[PDB]
Amino acid sequence: KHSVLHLVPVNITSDSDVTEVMWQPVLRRGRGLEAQGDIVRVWDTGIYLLYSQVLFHDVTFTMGQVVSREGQGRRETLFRCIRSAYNSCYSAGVFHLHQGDIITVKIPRANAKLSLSPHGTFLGFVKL
Amino acid sequence: KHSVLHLVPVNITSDSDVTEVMWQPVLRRGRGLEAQGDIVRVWDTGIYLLYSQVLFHDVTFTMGQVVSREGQGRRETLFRCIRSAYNSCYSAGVFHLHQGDIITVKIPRANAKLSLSPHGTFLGFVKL
Amino acid sequence: KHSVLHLVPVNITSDSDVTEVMWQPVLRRGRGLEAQGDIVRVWDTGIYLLYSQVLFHDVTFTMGQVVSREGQGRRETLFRCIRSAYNSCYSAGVFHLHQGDIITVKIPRANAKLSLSPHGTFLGFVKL
Ligand code: NI
Repeated sequence: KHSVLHLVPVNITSDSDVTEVMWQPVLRRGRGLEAQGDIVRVWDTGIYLLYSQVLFHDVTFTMGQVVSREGQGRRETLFRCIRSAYNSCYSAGVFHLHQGDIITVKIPRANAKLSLSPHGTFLGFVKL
Repeated sequence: KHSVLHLVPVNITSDSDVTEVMWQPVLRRGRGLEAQGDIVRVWDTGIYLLYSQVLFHDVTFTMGQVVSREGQGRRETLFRCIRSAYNSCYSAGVFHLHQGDIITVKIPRANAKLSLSPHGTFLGFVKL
Repeated sequence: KHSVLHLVPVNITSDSDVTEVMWQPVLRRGRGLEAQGDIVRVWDTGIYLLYSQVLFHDVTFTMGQVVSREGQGRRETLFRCIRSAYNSCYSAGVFHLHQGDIITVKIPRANAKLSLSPHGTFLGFVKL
């Protein structure tokens, strides 16, 4: 029976020129993944479907979300979503994640206006 | 072996200031879900991947789709898709659905111009 | 244990008024699917989740991706993604694929400017 994790915002954090989300579980089955604030640690090695929506509010020229992993201190962008007030940006893919990996959802602009609403912005996992 | 349901439009319905789709199955395996017109009833409790695309045609200021569930008469928005002629809006997530739940895909504007085409607009389920 | 395939660009091909991608595997488990250049052959009949992102660069009026299958020489559009410089377009669905089927990701404009970057443009499969 599939291990799953669906995360929703609690607050939006930002000197570093990026903006992140503190995540909180609303659905969790199995336990090879743990949200710890603005990241999600991977504890069980496997292949995962990973999906991310971000609902943007800014009037900025360009914005989007960047989903990455960092293993032995050397980061990789898994996927990203990009779009030129209110606008959601969805992307997802399937990826080999290892124990020790950290997963992030960053936005490369500082102080980005995003929806905290759980049906607008959310991150999720299905172990396959 | 995974239970799945992929639904495609048959017609577009609208006094209530919303617009809905009458859905029809093109792929179905297993049987804990049943489309009944503009809704999909849930009969088998479980965790489901749920995905929704809507191809919009309107020149309106803002539009998008709103995917919700109603159990004991108290609705919850699971996720939504939003964008500022021809434009598709995709979103998806994983959610705990219970038997008795009704699933809807509504658009909060009246008489919304949407594609009926099965490759533009579609709703789907994978029991996990 | 689920069979999966995640493909990323190697080059972008185009007299025919369309543009395609030559794909390359970065994740592969099981073996009922094979990328052969700009297509992916299906060898194991089954139900698959199929997802496609394309990151566009053009300043064109309209563009998007068209994911189709061809069995006995008679093509069907499974799904498509559409949007009116830098912009990603994501869609996905679940579909019954048969052995012998060819899967394509085409863009109906000639010489389309797309990102080759693996985190911007990508095609993927999960056998269910
Ligand atoms: Ni399974």
